Amino acid sequence: ASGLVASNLNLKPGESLRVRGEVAPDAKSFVLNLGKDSNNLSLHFNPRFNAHGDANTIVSNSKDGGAWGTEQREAVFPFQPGSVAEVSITFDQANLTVKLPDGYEFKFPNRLNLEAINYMAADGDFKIKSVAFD
Amino acid sequence: ASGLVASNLNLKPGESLRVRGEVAPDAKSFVLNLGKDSNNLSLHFNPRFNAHGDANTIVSNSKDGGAWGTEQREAVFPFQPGSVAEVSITFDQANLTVKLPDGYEFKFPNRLNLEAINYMAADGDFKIKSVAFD
Ligand SMILES: OC[C@H]1O[C@@H](O[C@H]2[C@H](O)[C@@H](O)[C@H](O)O[C@@H]2CO)[C@H](O)[C@@H](O)[C@H]1O
Repeated sequence: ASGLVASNLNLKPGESLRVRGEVAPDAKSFVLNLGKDSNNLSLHFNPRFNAHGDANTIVSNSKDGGAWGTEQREAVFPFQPGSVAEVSITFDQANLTVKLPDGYEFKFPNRLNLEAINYMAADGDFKIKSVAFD
Repeated sequence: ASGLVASNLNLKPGESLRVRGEVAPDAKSFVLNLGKDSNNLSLHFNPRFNAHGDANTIVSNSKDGGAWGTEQREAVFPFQPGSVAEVSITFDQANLTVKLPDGYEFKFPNRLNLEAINYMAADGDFKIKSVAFD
């Protein structure tokens, strides 16, 4: 990926990942990917400030064998350009749980039926400051 | 080895990398590698409890183009199996500065003179719990 890439994570069901970073000042959006590898993603977390027709909307999706799944969009957008963003993601067998900066939480189905998350990657618009595992 | 592996870290001169991890309860030693890739390590940080003929000794080395350099041993050992340990690493063109769990810090020559440190890898005896950039 463009930003920080972490592998061999072996994040098991019930375990979580907390990521804090800085969103590019001139970023139309940023990405945090979680999955098995670059082509198999359980969660493509993509807050869009202004991209692909989306204005301030969180878009989430899966990627199987390189093929994008069906997108999911949220009703809140607790992110501000050129600022710090902290998200926590919990992996579980049925669903991944995402907790946002405003306290809002949502779930995304574990479509790939992964037994663990071994891959994480941020793009060029999200500069990671810290990553923690509980 | 089998621990967490990170790439595209983009650690720049003067920037601090804080790594906190769990030292395996049965560990005879553990490793934290930092550099460009598996064949080019600015720092092979290897605390040894009882391994390779050494006892409770911190051994550091570099690896350039695959070749191991001259090992450096520290005069203190603030580590123990089955416990959490945090180390901080910073660097300039001349040396890398490594700060240990108790506040003790030493310098290791920057033998590879990399523009930035982009790779990190822990072995099976050091379970990384957190990585932070300052
Ligand atoms: O699904 C994530 C994926 O979206 C791509 O953009 C989509 C867009 O979201 C959708 O509204 C449109 O119909 O198709 C586009 C092409 O897939 C992004 O380009 C890609 O980066 C991902 O973010």
